Amino acid sequence: RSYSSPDI
Amino acid sequence: RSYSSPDI
Amino acid sequence: MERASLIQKAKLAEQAERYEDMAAFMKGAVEKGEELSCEERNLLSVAYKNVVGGQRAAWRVLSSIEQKSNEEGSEEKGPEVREYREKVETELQGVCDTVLGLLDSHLIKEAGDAESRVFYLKMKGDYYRYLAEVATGDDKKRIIDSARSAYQEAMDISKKEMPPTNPIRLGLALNFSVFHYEIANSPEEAISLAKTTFDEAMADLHTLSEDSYKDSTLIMQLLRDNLTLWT
Amino acid sequence: MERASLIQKAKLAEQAERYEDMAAFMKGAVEKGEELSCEERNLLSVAYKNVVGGQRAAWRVLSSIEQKSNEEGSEEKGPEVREYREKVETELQGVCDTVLGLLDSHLIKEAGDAESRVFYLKMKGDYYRYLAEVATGDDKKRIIDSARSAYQEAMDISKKEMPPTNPIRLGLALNFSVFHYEIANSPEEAISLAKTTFDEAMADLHTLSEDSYKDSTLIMQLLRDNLTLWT
Ligand SMILES: *SCCNC(=O)C1CCN(C(=O)C(C)(C)Oc2ccc(Cl)cc2)CC1
Ligand SMILES: *SCCNC(=O)C1CCN(C(=O)C(C)(C)Oc2ccc(Cl)cc2)CC1
Repeated sequence: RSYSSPDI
Repeated sequence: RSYSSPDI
Repeated sequence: MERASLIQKAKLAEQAERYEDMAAFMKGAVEKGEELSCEERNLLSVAYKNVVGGQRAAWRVLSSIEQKSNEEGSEEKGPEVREYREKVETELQGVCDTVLGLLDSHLIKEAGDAESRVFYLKMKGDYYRYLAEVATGDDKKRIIDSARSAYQEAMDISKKEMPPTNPIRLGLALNFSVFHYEIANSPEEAISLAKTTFDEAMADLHTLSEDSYKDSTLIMQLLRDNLTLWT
Repeated sequence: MERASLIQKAKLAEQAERYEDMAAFMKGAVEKGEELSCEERNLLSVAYKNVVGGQRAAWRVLSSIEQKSNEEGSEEKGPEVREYREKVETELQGVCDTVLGLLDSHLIKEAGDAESRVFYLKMKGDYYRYLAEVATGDDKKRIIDSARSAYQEAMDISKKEMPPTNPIRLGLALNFSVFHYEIANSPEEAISLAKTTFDEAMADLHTLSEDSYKDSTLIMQLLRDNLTLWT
């Protein structure tokens, strides 16, 4: 589970 | 908004 | 489906945080007409409480916007907020009616023990209380009478069958006190019930194990927090 | 409904935390065939990311249980886990296909500016990536080729049109690096892209205002966190 772009 | 019984 | 498969899928839905699915699985399990274990009772409650809880939160947000726009928000308002609040409201009423149907068609009558009976009558009071939060007109009066009657029967049984620190008895009294304050507009009765419930349970806390104490005081703290808000 | 009403209801659904409704409202707004503002673009993305995010989380939980039960969990397993994982999977594929349909029927072609084009091509890569997470067989190969092609076109445009600290350019590169590592099994390419993206943006951070810096470093930190996991 890599980190992807957050959603705001 | 009073507190009611929690749900576990 | 077989009951055991429905329970298994309810537990999977719980782990997956799929609470609508979880509730539907438990509904099917209940409709088999056998009693629920304590575990299964809690699966049922967790599932529907999550579903209705999201609808309640949404309804409160929308209803508040609708009122602040009926407060001279003129020309900042077409029918959109009202229409969407009504939509969420109808959906919430449906879920509450579904739970109440399970309670009246199966769970209350079939319960073979007093603790289960109290648990389900408390649930009946709670889901009528949620209906009352959105109700108007004659519906509201009927609903409030039904909530009171379920809570009162649960209270009578719990005082007969459960010690005053029992977490189910405490949570019932807590929720009935919220009904008095927020729904019935009987804040005298609400504050009286919350304080008496706290006092009679306090009196027993010194006999409780570490684990019992944690369960009981979780609920007692909420009684205290409500008394703060209400006094 | 008129477009303005759909947008209003999307914003209400957002406040109400009703993300399925929010996505449906934005879908209807997109289907009017006019461009989205930056605000509206973000409404669309927030809505569908919340919906698919819950499905992804559920799928991962279920798939993990299914594998640990195909690991000699023998006699602790009927078909329930597989059936429920398949159900959630089909639902996830549907949502991803819906978003991709909006992107290919309207959003990418109609976008009048490069930043919007990059935003939508990144979204196209992302929703193909989510499909790839669950895909098998020939579907998986097609999907992976499509994700790469969308991400690459977005990358080309962003290098031409956006500064290296631009948060959209950074988030695109971050997500393309995740595609390399997790989907394409090209960890050399993933680590290379993440490090190069970080280095080329670092180089510019001293020119940035307080507010610009916060946006850019939010994404750069995730590049750093992935490099930790991947090295
Ligand atoms: S079948 C599982 C064990 N049985 C129980 O009754 C529960 C004991 C307490 N508990 C709770 O989550 C809290 C602390 C919230 O107490 C309750 C109060 C009121 C109700 Cl209706 C339910 C629980 C866990 C299991
Ligand atoms: S229309 C609102 C203003 N326009 C913007 O593009 C956004 C700037 C940054 N932002 C974000 O939430 C973060 C920090 C997450 O940056 C993004 C990175 C990648 C993408 Cl696709 C989107 C944002 C808020 C508004």
